[PDB]
Amino acid sequence: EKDIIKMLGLEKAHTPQVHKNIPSVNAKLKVVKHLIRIKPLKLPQGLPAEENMSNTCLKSTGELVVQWHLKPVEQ
Amino acid sequence: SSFSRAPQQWATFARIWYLLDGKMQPPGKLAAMASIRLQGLHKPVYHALSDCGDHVVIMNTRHIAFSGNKWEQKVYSSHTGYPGGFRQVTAAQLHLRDPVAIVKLAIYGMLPKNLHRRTMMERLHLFPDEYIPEDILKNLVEELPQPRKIPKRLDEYTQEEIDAFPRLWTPPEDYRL
Amino acid sequence: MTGKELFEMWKIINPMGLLVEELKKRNVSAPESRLTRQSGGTTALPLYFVGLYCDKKLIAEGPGETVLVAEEEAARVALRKLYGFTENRRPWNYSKPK
Amino acid sequence: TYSPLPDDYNCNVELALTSDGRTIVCYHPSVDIPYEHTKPIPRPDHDQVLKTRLEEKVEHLEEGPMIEQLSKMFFTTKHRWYPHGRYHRCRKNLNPPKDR
Amino acid sequence: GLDVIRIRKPFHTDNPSIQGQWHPFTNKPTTFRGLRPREVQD
Amino acid sequence: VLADLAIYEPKTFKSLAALASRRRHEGFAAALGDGKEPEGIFSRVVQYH
Amino acid sequence: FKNKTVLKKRCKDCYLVKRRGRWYVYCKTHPRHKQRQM
Amino acid sequence: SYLPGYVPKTSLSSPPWPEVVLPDPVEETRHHAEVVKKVNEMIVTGQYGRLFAVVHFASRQWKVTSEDLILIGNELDLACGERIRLEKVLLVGADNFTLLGKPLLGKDLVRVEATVIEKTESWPRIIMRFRKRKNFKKKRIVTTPQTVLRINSIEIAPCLL
RNA sequence: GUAAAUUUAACUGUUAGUCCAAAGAGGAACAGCUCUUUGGACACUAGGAAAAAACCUUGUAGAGAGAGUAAAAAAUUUAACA
Ligand SMILES: [Zn+2]
Repeated sequence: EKDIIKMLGLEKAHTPQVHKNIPSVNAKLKVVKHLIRIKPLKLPQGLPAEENMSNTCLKSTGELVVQWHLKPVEQ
Repeated sequence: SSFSRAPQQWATFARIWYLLDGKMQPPGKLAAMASIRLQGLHKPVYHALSDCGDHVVIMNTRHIAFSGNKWEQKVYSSHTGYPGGFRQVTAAQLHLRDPVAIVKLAIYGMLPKNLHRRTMMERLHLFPDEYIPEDILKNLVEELPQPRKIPKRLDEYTQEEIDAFPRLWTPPEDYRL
Repeated sequence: MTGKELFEMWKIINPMGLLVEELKKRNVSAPESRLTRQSGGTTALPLYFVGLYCDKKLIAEGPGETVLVAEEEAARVALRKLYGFTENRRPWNYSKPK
Repeated sequence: TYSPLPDDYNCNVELALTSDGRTIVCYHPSVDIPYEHTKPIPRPDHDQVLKTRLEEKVEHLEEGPMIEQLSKMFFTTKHRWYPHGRYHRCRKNLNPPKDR
Repeated sequence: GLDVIRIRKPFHTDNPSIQGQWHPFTNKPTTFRGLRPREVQD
Repeated sequence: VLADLAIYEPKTFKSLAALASRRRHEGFAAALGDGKEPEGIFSRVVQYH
Repeated sequence: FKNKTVLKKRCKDCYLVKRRGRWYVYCKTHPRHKQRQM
Repeated sequence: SYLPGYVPKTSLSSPPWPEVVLPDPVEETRHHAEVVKKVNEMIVTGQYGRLFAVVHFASRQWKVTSEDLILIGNELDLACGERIRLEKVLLVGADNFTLLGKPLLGKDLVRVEATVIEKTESWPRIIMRFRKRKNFKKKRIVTTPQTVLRINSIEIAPCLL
């Protein structure tokens, strides 16, 4: 179980990591499924582009926004 | 408060005399509220290194109420140090011999186990009855509310409340009762 | 004179007597001293809060170990408020003049 | 007539919100003690020929009774009233730093 | 130029209180005629 | 900050206590309802994007 | 009085009674049927 | 005259806490505007004295007022004497009025400015580790950089409405 | 998915181990008992089980008078009777 954690890049705790939903990767997850929290990655704005790399932010809900404005909603 | 430096310091670190009525009250709940006042835990300026404790006056310590069978089951044990000097008395036996021992022991067991515990016991005053010396009575400030609300006896209910409460059953007329 | 009180730099004698004169200039009736808070009066560590009342209106409240000391300090509190040298006053403006 | 806390002892707290809801306004004017809740200060406290000259009343008391009298008037224990040795009296900082 | 020694507090203010430093009577309501608990007047 | 406010700013701390008490009462009212009633005035949350 | 963990009546005259915190078996006809809960 | 959900008054019939009725939101909404306008009217006329502001700086919340000192345990890369503005203010309070940010106040409502007056290293701190019977003993001395800021002024603007 | 592995060169040092979980032996379906196997911890830090090498939480190292969390507080009152 320790080796699989290193292979998945989960050394530091409470550090989100993005992996592909494929059977080979899922095979490793099913071994350490009791040591990790699995959430889907949602894209309300879609895949980040080249111009949106510097404005990404992964919220706690699992959604990755491409426009992190740090500004209260006017609505 | 635009006070001078010395009067401002004196007022903040002043001692306030509080009053407690122990009639029909559990000793522990009396001790819990007396513990914080004696240690000064009720003040935002509280600190262990600062002697910020206050004076607690508890009256009617003879008429305390023990929940359950604590009058018969609870045992206060002490040892005189000599062989065969192990004495064990119940709460009822101790209460008759000393009306203020039960409250004093409950409060003493709640203070921190340090050298300051004996200092805080000097600022605690116990009186078995409602009689209080004038000097202690003339410097009281606030009467802390009783923790436990005394239930009313059946004879203390007025006719308005008795008639307000509905009867749930109709007894037969031929029942001797 | 930042962390210094008004009377800490201006040493005076009998602040109560000077308070009466400043109220006469403003057509204010003589203040009445009454006890608002009291604790440990019979003990060696008392606390008195003497409150100055003009026309049954509180103008200052001061603490003290004894009644005379508390009354004397309460007079200083009233003088600070009248002169505007309270601790609540806005700090000195050191910004560049406009 | 709703009030989260009784406006009787400390101040009259009036909660409010801004139009955008990005700032909470708290208007808390100080309350004054009513004139009817105070007590007046106790201002009040023969054929004599010889003037009453001040007479010293410092009665000699042993170390025991002196500490017992002090422990009762200040409601403390006898332990703090005993002196300490030179070693502890020399470790004490006679010029401590002062703040405010 | 001050000595490089331990500093007791990371802050220093000459007027720490603006609404009045806390005193035990700050949060205690006043009673009619300021009577003490279980005290009878006249 | 709250410890400093409770000592040097008693009036400000009472305002925070009133706000916390008001918010505490709003949650109890919302817990009694089934969501039909609108949320409390102080229960609104400013969203950041 | 014989201490028994389980109290059993030994005749029709034995009757159970709750006294002083423990059940007792009394039998006036047969005084040897008296038992005390252990 | 008893409803199907009626319970006679007993000890546990009703909750021990007294019932609390919240104000009508429609009626209370305009009541808030009256309080805000009064407090906003206290700012244009300058009916306030010293102001204490709670600012978030160096991952720390400081209860600062005017003309006071604060020690910061890191270097700001700023020459001494430079005047800067502390952007994050969470609370501004006065003798009679208090404003709360959610969680921060707008830059158009409060302005706090400080000055770099002294940049110095900390006093030597002893970092020593020891384990018995293992010949494990090593001593390290560190001097973390420090910075002292003095709050010059705390001013607000009438932008509540 | 990851970044190690093998070979080459040069030698030192450790191997009188413990306890916990699990499978199975010897003893008495005893032992802080003995003897193998798998795994963990311990001889590496800290928090929690009262004090605590072996249980649980948790590791990569500094300063802070900031913050969010992990494990983490024993329950129970029992006999009538045709
Ligand atoms: Zn029988």
